[PDB]
Amino acid sequence: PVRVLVDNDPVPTSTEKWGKPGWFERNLARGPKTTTWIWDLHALAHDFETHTSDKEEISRKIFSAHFGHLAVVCVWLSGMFWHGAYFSNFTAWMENPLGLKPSAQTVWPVFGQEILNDPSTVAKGFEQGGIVITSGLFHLWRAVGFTTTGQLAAMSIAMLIIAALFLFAGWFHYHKRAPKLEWFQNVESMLNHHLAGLFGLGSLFWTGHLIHVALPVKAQLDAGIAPAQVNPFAGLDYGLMGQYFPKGFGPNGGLGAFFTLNWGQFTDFLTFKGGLEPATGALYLTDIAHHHLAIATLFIIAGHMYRTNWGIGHSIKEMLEAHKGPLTGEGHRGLYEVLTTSWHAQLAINLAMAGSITIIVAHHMYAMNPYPYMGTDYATQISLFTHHMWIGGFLIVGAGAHAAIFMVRDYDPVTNQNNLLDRVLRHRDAIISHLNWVTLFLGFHSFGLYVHNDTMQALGRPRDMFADFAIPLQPVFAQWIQNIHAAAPGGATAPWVGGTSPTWYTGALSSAATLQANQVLALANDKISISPIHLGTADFMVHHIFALCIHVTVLILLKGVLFARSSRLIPDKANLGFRFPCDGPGRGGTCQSSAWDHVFLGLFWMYNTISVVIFHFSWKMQSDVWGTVDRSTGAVNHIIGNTDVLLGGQTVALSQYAASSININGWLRDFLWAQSSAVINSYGGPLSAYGLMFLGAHFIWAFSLMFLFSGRGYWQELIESIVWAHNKLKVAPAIQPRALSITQGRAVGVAHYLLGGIATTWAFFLARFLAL
Amino acid sequence: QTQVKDPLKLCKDVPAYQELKTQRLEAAQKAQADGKPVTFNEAGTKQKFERYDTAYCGQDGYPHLITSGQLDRAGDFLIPSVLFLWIAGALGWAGRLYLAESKGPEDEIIIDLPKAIKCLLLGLIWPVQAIPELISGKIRVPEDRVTISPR
Amino acid sequence: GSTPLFGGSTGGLLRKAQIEEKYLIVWNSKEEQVFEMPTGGAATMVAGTNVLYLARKEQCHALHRQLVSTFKIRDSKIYRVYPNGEQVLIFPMDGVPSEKSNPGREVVGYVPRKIGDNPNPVDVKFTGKETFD
Amino acid sequence: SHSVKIYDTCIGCTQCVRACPLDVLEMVPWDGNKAGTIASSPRTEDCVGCKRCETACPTDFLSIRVYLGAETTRSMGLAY
Amino acid sequence: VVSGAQVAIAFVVALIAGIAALLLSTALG
Amino acid sequence: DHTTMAALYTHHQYIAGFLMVGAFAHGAIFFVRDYDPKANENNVLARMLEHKEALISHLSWVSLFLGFHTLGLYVHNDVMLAFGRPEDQLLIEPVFAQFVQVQSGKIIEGIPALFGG
Amino acid sequence: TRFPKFSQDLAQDPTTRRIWYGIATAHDFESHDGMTEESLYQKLFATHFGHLAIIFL
Amino acid sequence: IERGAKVRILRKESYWYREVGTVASVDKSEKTIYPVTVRFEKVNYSGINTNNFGVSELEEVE
Ligand code: CLA
Ligand code: CLA
Ligand code: CLA
Ligand SMILES: CC1=C(/C=C/C(C)=C/C=C/C(C)=C/C=C/C=C(C)/C=C/C=C(C)/C=C/C2=C(C)CCCC2(C)C)C(C)(C)CCC1
Ligand code: SF4
Ligand code: SF4
Ligand code: SF4
Repeated sequence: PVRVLVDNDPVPTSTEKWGKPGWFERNLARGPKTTTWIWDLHALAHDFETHTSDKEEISRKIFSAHFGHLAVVCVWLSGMFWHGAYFSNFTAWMENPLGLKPSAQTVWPVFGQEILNDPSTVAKGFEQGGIVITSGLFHLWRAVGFTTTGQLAAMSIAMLIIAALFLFAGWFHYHKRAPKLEWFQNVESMLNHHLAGLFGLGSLFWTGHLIHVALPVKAQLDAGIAPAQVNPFAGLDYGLMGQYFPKGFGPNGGLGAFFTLNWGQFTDFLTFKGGLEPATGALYLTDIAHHHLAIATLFIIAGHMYRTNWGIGHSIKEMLEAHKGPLTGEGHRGLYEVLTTSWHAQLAINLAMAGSITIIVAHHMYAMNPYPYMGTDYATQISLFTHHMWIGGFLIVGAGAHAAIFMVRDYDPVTNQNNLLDRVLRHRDAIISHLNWVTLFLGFHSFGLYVHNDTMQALGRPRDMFADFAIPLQPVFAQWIQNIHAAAPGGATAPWVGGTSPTWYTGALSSAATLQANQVLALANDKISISPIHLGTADFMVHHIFALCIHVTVLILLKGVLFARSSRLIPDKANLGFRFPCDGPGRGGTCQSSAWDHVFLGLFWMYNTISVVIFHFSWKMQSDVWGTVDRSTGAVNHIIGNTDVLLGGQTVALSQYAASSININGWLRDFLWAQSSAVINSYGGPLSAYGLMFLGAHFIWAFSLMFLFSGRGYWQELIESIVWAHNKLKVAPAIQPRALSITQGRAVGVAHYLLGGIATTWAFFLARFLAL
Repeated sequence: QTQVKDPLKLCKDVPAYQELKTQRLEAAQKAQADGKPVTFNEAGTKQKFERYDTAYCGQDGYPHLITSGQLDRAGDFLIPSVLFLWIAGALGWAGRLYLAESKGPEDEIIIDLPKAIKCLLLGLIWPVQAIPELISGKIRVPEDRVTISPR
Repeated sequence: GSTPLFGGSTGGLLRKAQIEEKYLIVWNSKEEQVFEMPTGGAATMVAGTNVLYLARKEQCHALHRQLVSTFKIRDSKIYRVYPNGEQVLIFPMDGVPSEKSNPGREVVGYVPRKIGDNPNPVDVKFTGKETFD
Repeated sequence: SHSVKIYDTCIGCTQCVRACPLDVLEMVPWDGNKAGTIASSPRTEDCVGCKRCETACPTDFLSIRVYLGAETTRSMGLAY
Repeated sequence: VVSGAQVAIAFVVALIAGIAALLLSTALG
Repeated sequence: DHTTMAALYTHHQYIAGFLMVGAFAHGAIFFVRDYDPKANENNVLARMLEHKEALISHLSWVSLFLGFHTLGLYVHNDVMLAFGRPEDQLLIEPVFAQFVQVQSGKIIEGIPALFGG
Repeated sequence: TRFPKFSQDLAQDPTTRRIWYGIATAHDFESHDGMTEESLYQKLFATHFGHLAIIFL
Repeated sequence: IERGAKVRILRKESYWYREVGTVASVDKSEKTIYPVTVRFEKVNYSGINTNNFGVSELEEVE
C-alpha cells in the first residue's frame, strides 16, 4: 500500500503573481484600501489553510516551505563557518584554548565603533581583534576535529551546496513533482525512515566521523602536535590508527575483530567511562563515539517497528484502537485520524517535544560538558544554557497555540466520540479548577516564603526566616536522588560505569561554602569547570517557584485549548475562530476570550518562567559552582564568595546564594544591583555595546507598554485629527491610515515586551561574564 | 550651590580641553605606529580639534553649541537648519508630488520608480514650487471639502 | 421525546437551573447522528424527538445554529423552564422565523429619527429619561 | 437590560437579525425603505449586549444601537 | 509635656467631634 | 533638612500633576454632561470644538517634534560616551533661560541684561 | 439587595458588580436616582463641611 | 438630483461628511425616507463604500 503518488508540474514557475501581493486570500486579492490590508498580508502569508480548502495543496506548500527553511538554516551555518574561517582568531585560539578569548566577528572602523574590537582577542592572523563570541562554536569545531581555518572554509562551501540542494528540492517538489495527499499520510513509512535512516544512520555515520576524525585528531593534540601539523586523514591510515589505538586497530585486525564478533578489541576507542576527563573538563570522546554507536543501533532497530510493504510490523491505527479501558471510554480510537489529517495536531506534539528536548539540552550540557575547555568559558556556559532555555520555552508556547488551532479548525465531533479527546473536554471545568487551585497553592507556598523572609529580615527576626541558617526546608528528595547517582558508577546498578557527572557528589557536604579543591574539577587555568551542586533551602524555594511558573503557563495554555471551542460565557466560540479580539462588551465584557489571547497571555508567563530559571542558574553557578582554586590551602574561591550571616551576633558562613537568595531584597541587591555594575560601567570600552543594548532593551520593553495598556479606539481617533491635517494639505494617502487591529496591538505589545525583556538580560549576562 | 559667572569660554583657553586634546592625540599617535586602523587617526584628530579650538567649551572641556541665532555660531544650528529644511522639505514635497500623480492605492505598495525618481528630483528644488503654492492658498484644500467629526 | 445520547459533563447545569430558570430545546431528527454539545463534547441525537436541558438561552440558540448550519434541521423550539415546572415557549415566538418579515408583529425599539438627531445629555439632565427616546 | 434601538435609516437588510445570537431581533413590515421592512427589538430582556448586530449593520452611522444598561443574570450571560 | 489629664481632655473633645460627625453623616445619607 | 525639602517638592508636584489631570477630566465630563451647543452658539467655547482637529494635530506635532529630537540627542550622547567620544556630544547651552536669570540680576558673562538689569 | 440605595439599576444587579459600582458611583451625585439641582447643591455644601472638618482633624 | 452626479454630504454623523460621492441609485418611489444611494472613493471603518441619503442631506457640486 505504500506507493509514491506525484502530480507532475502542477504549478508553473512564473513571476506574474509578484505584481499582485495578497493574491492567495480572497479578502487580500481585492487590493489595499486601508493600512489594515498591509498587516493582514503578513499575518496570513504562511497560514496556508486560509488560502485554500484543498488539504493536498496545503500539504504541498508545507513540504516545499520546509525545504526553504532548511536552506535558510544551511545558509546560516555556512555563514558561521565562513566567519570562523576568515574573520576569526580560530588559528590562535587552537594553540591556546584557555588563554585567548574566541572572536569571530570583527568591526569596521567608522564612527568609533572599532572600540568594540578588543584586546584579549587580538592575536596573530586577527590583528585588529573583534567581538568576543559566546556561542561556543570554537569548542564545538575543535571537538569534532577542526584544526585549521582552511577546513572551516570548505565546510562553509559544503553548507552552501546543501542549501542550494535544499532550495532546489523545494522548487522541485512544489513546481515540478508535487506529492499527493496519500503520500503524506504514510506515517508508518515516515517513522520507519526517520528512525532508521535519519536518526539511525545519521548517528552511525557520525560515529564514523568520531572514530576516524575526532578521535585521531584529539590523539595528535594530546600527543603535543600543533594543530597546523595535525594530519586530519590520520584515522583513514590503518597504520597510523594503530599507534593511537593498539587494541582496536592492531595486529588483531580492526574489521577482522568486527565480523568475528571479537568486539572486545574495540575497547580502546569505545568505552563506558561516564565522567569527565580531568584535563579538559569534558566527556571522553570514546564515550561519545560508543554513545552514538549504541543509539544508532537502537534507532535503526526502532525504524523496523512499523508495517509498510512487507507484512511484518505494527499498524499504528490498530495499536491505538486496542489501548482502551473502562475508565477512558473508547480510548485512543480516532487519534490516528486526528494525527494523520491535522497538520496542527502534529505541530502541537512536535513543538511540545522539541521545546522540552531543548530544555533537556540546557540542563545536560552544563552538567555533562561535551566540548573540551568549554566548562571554564563561563560566558559561553551562561549563553548556551540561556539560549536553549529561551528556545525551548518559545516552542512549548507554540505547542499550546497549535493545539488550540487544532481544536478550532480540525476538531470533528464524529471522529472523537467518547475517546480520550472527547472525555478531556467533558471535564474541562474539573481540570482547570484543579489547576487553578494548585497554582494558588504553589504561589502562596513558594513566593510567600520569600515575602515571609523579606519581612522577617526587615523586622530584625532572622531566626524566624526560612533558610539554612534558620528554619530549614531541605529538598530531601533531590538530595536522595543525588546520593543514588553518586553511588551508582562502580556500585551495584552500574558496575562497569567508571564515573558520572560531578554535580551528583554532594553526599558529604552540607553547603557549597565548605568545598575543597579535591572535590571540584579545575583545569590548568585553575578555573572550576564543574563541581558538586549543593541543594539547600534556597533551592527548595526556587524549585517550587519553577513549579508555580510552569503550572500557571500550563493553566493559561490548557485553558486556551480546552475552551477554544466553547465556554459558559461564549457557547459558539469556535464560530468566531482561533483569533478574534472579543465578542463585545456584553456578558460583562469578553475581551481576550479567544484561544489566541491565551497564547498571548501565556507568552508573558513563559517569559516569567524562563527569566527565573536563568537568573537562578546565573547566581547559583557563580556562588556555588564556578570560581578559582588555589594550589595552596586546597581552597575553592567561588566567583562571589561567602556571606556571613549575623543572627546572634555569632556569624554563620554560607555561600552567597544560600545566605541571600531566600528573599526578594537579596535578589534585588546582591544579584540585580551588584552584578549590573559591569554593564552600567561598560562605556568607553569593548563591552559598551552591551551597555547600549541594556539601555535600548529597557526602552523597547517600556515602549511595549503603550500597546499593551491602551486600546485602538484612542489611536484611531488620534489618527482622525492627523488625517485631517494631511487631508488639508493634499497629502492624504489612498491607503487610509487605520489604527492597528485589537489583536495586532496585543501582538505588537507582547513582541516588544519579550524583545526588550530578553535582550536586557542578554546584555546583563554577557557584560557580567565577559568582564569577570 | 556655586554660581558660575563664566559658564562658557573658548575651548583653547579651557585647561580641561587641553587635557582631552592631548589625551586624544596621544591615543591617535599610539595607533599610527604599532597600531590598528581607527576612526580618528593622527591627521583626523588634528582636524577634529582644529575645529573645536574656536568653539565654546564648558568647564568639563567639551564643546557647547549656541542656538540663539548668533552669527559667529551660525554653523552650530543655523546652517544645519537650512540644510535640514531643504532636504526634509524635498522628501516631503516629493511624496506630495508622487501622491497626486498616483494611479491608485497600488502605486502606494508598488513604487512606480520613474515616477518616484522624477518626484524625488522635482522635490530637490521644492521652494521653486512650494511658496508660489503657499501664498496662493494652493497648498490647502477649502474647508467644506475636508471631513470632520461631530462637535 | 428523549435525551440525546451523552455520557455527561461538567459544563452543564448548575444550581441556577434548580432555583431560577433553565432552558429546554426541542428538535426532530430523521437520522441518528453526532453533534457537538454546547456544554463541551460530542453527543448523538436519536432518530426522533430530542429534548435537551441547557443553562442559558444562548447555549440553546447556539445549538439551533449548529442544527441549521450542519444538519439542515429547521424546526427547533426553545422553552424557558421555571423551577415550579412551567414551560414558556420563547423561540420561535410567532412561528415565522425572525429574519423573514411577517405582518402581525409590532415594531419595538423604533426611534423615528436618524441617530445624529438625538438630543443632548444636557437636555435630559436631572431625569431618568435617556437620549434614545 | 440593555436598550436596543432601531433608527429610521434602516434599509431592511435583516443582517442584524441574522447576527444576533439571542434572537432579540426580528423584521416587521415597514414603508420607509424599498425592502418594506425594519428591524425591531421585542426581546431585549434576552440581550447580552454583544453588539454583533451593530457589527452587521451596513448603514453609515448605524441604524441599530445597543445601549448597555442595568445588568441582569440574562444580560451578564451567566450559566450560574 | 502632654500630661495624662490632657490626653483625656483630648479624647473628650474627639468624642464630641465624633458625635458631630455622626450627626452629619446620617443627615447626608 | 534636605530630606524634608525633597519630600515637600515631590509631594506638591505629584499633587499638582493629579490636579491637572483632574481638571481636564472634569472638562471632559462638562462636555458630555453639561455643554449646551445652543446656549453656547458661536462663542469662544463652541469655537474650540469647531477647530479641534487643528488643535489635536498640532499638539500631536509638537509632542513628536520634541520627542524625536530630545530622545535623539540623549541617544546621540549615549552612543558618543559608549564609543569614547564625549567631546562629540550635543551639548546645547540653555541661553534663553540664562537670559531670564540675567534680567533678574544674575551675573552671567556672555548673556546681556536687555533693559539694563 | 438595597445597597446601593441611590441606584436601582445597580441595586437589582445580582452579581458582585453591584458592590463595586455602588462604591465607585457613590459620589457621582448628579447621576443618582431622584436627584434635583437644588438638593444637589444642598448636599454638596454640607459634604464640603465634612471634608473641611477632616482637614482640621 | 439624479444618477451619476457628484454630490457632497451634509449628514454630520456620516463618515463621508463634506466629501464628494457619486449617486448610484435614486429610488423613484414615495414613502422611502433616504432614497438616494451614493458611492464613495473611501471605505468607512467597516469597509463599506456606499450609503443611502435623503436629498436634504446632499449638495450637488456638478
Ligand atoms: C515549527 C514551528 C512553527 C510553525 C511552522 C508555525 C506555523 C504557523 N503558526 Mg505558529 N507558533 C509557533 C511555531 C510555529 N508556528 C511558536 C514557537 C509560537 C509561540 C510564539 C507560535 C504561536 C502562534 C500564534 C499565536 C499564531 C501562530 C500562527 C501560525 C500560522 C501562520 C503563521 C503566519 O503566517 O504568521 C505570519 C508571521 C509573521 C507576520 C512574522 C512574525 C514576526 C514575529 C511575531 C516577531 C519577530 C521579531 C523577531 C523575533 C525579532 C526581530 C527584531 C529585529 C528586527 C529588530 C502558521 C500555521 C497563527 C495562526 O493563526 O495559525 C493558524 C497565529 O495566530 N503561531
Ligand atoms: C508624503 C509624505 C508625508 C508628508 C509630506 C507628511 C506631512 C506631514 N505630516 Mg505625516 N506621516 C507620513 C507621511 C507624510 N507626512 C507617514 C508615512 C506617516 C506614518 C509614519 C505619517 C504620520 C504622521 C503623524 C503621526 C503626524 C504627521 C504630521 C504631518 C505634518 C507635520 C510634519 C510632521 O510632523 O512630519 C512627521 C512625519 C512622520 C512622523 C512620518 C515620516 C516618515 C517618512 C519619512 C515619510 C514617508 C516618505 C515617503 C515614503 C516618500 C515617498 C516619495 C517617493 C514615492 C517619491 C505634515 C503635514 C503631524 C501633524 O498632523 O501635524 C499637523 C503628525 O502629528 N504625520
Ligand atoms: C518608553 C516608553 C514609551 C515611548 C517611547 C512612547 C512614545 C510615544 N508615545 Mg506613548 N505611552 C506609553 C509609553 C511610551 N510611549 C505608555 C506606557 C502609555 C500608556 C498606555 C503610553 C500612552 C500614550 C498616549 C495616550 C499617547 C502616547 C504618544 C506617544 C508618542 C509621543 C510623541 C513623541 O515623543 O514622538 C517621538 C517618538 C518617540 C519618542 C517614539 C520612539 C521612536 C523610535 C525611537 C524611532 C525608531 C527608529 C528605529 C530605527 C526604527 C525601528 C527599526 C527596527 C525594527 C530595525 C511617542 C510615539 C502620543 C502620540 O501618539 O502623539 C502623537 C499619545 O497621544 N503614548
Ligand atoms: C478642557 C476643558 C477645561 C479645562 C481646561 C484646563 C484644565 C485648562 C488649563 C489651563 C492652564 C493650566 C492654564 C495656565 C496658564 C497660565 C498662564 C496663562 C500664566 C501666565 C503667566 C504669565 C504670563 C506671567 C508673566 C510674568 C512672568 C513670566 C515673569 C515676570 C512677571 C510676569 C508676571 C509679568 C474646562 C474646565 C475649562 C472646561 C472646558 C473643557
Ligand atoms: S474593550 Fe476592546 S476587546 Fe474588550 S469588548 Fe470592547 S472592543 Fe472588545
Ligand atoms: S447586542 Fe447582541 S444580543 Fe443584543 S440585540 Fe445585538 S446581537 Fe443580539
Ligand atoms: S438595523 Fe442595520 S442590519 Fe438591521 S435591518 Fe436595519 S440596516 Fe439591516
